[PDB]
Amino acid sequence: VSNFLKDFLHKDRDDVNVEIVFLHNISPNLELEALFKRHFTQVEFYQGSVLNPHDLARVKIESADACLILANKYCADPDAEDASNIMRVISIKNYHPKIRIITQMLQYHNKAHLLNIPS
Amino acid sequence: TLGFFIASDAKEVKRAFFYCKACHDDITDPKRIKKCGCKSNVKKYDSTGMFHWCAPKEIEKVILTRSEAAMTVLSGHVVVCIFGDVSSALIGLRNLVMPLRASNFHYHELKHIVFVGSIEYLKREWETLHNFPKVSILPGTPLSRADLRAVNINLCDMCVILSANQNNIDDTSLQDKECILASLNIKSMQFDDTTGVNIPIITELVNDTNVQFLDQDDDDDPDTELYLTQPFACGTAFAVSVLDSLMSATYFNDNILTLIRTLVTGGATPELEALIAEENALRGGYSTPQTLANRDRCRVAQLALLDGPFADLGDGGCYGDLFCKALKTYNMLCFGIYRLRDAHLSTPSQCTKRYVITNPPYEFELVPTDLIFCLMQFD
Amino acid sequence: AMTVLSGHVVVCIFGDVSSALIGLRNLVMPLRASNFHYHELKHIVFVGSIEYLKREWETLHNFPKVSILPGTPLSRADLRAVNINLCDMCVILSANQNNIDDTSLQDKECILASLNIKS
Repeated sequence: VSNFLKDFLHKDRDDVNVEIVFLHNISPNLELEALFKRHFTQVEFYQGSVLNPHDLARVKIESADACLILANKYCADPDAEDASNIMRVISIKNYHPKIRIITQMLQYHNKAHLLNIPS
Repeated sequence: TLGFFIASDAKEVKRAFFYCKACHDDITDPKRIKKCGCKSNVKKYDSTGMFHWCAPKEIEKVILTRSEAAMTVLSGHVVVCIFGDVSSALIGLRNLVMPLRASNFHYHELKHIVFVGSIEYLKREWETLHNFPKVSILPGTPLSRADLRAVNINLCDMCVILSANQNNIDDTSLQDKECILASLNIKSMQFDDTTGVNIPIITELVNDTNVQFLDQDDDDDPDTELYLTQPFACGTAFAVSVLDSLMSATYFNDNILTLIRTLVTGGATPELEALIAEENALRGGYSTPQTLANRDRCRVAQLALLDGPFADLGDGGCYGDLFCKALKTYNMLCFGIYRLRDAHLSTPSQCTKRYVITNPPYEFELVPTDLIFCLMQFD
Repeated sequence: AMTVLSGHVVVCIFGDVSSALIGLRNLVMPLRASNFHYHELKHIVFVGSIEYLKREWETLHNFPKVSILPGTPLSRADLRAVNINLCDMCVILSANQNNIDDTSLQDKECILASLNIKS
């Protein structure tokens, strides 16, 4: 979260009316609570998955300009995480198809599954 | 005799206690039925004669490589996409192959099961499947599109996707991740004499909020009910919550489970349970006239109206007329109509997905492009 | 099944490679205690996993008549071809002693194997 927030909320970014809303099942740790309490009108956290339609509605995904999916770089299996991110893409594109999704893929071979998704 | 039937009300099931032909002969409605009114020693089948049996062979005799399967055209067959490891738990594919080879089909009628998955999983399980007449193993990955390419997935009969890696403690909505992904991998494939959206697949899913990821071209509702969604109603998506739904029906009637278990396993006699119970191996037997009389059960099949003898009743035919003619002539219980999705529309479409209609009435019409379920007897 | 061996003791063991040793030396030694004649001795036939008994047999390999039937005590065919009905006594032992939770459920494959024998 820190690197993305720093580049997105960089002062040189000047005037951008974009509010980053984070949806994650795990509750934020104290360092995350400090980092979220460094940005008030700019960053909101919500607890929930993107594999539940109600949580997507709560984060207002349909009205959201874009959804960015971040993959843990370090994981026991790269393919498993990649398939989880592809699952999240499938859930969001099944909720609201007319959306931009920028995602991270740990493996180059796993990228083809996104092309297989129709939306 | 206790009769099992598909009703829609308790007043239906009440009026099979009482039925007087001398009182209820002339009839037009359910209001006519009132309470009162009157006062070559070749090993072929198993020991029970209930399943097709083979010689216990070696696993290398049923193994095949990719190009070896490419040498063998084997259309009209079933493939099973399995996702197993050494560490992952067994499913039991014996419960898949046995009702699919239930001695109720002829030996040319049997479908050739080709498993696709890790051989390190199938070696552990194959010691219960090694008595069956035609089964192949393609050691690979269902995500590997080359393996599905050299198994003739486009002109198979049905693909089956199973979730063996059932070990997730966290994030259980993400548990069946390599099932819907493998199904989408199958559905987005092209071929040369088409696009493989017409491939009959059934994928085991574990979550009700997860089943609408499979077939989407039309947004129904993000919170659609499980029975109302498209992939469930088309039959291309077997949820596993059906089993926990079975326990309530087993609580209210003790015979739903018995009916379904005899319908689905294809013969579940307790002598078979006892013979499996002592060695966990479907041993073979000789053929007697008592043995061949045991395979007199009826099977489950579909019927194309267009090429069928009922083709004349195919266009605009009343469902009741079709049911009566079939039961009287071929002794086939007309069982439900498997109607195409865009059939009620007027615009000719390319959607080959069909949905399920169970027990239709007399006023229900009939287009010729249907695949009505039936219970064919054994000639 | 070729060898009728009635009047004997079978021991149903439930052992793995990972499971802890019991010590069956403390079973065989008082059962062959030089106080019986050599025709009076009972023929111990172990029934269980051979991967468990190979680890333990290096303390039982000095005894005059002992057999191993590699299998499972739950396997009724193995008990059928050991002459369980005209034996002298069956012994069911719990080797898989590793349960931390639900200790009332710990000896689950002992009473179940005994009921399998009795029916």
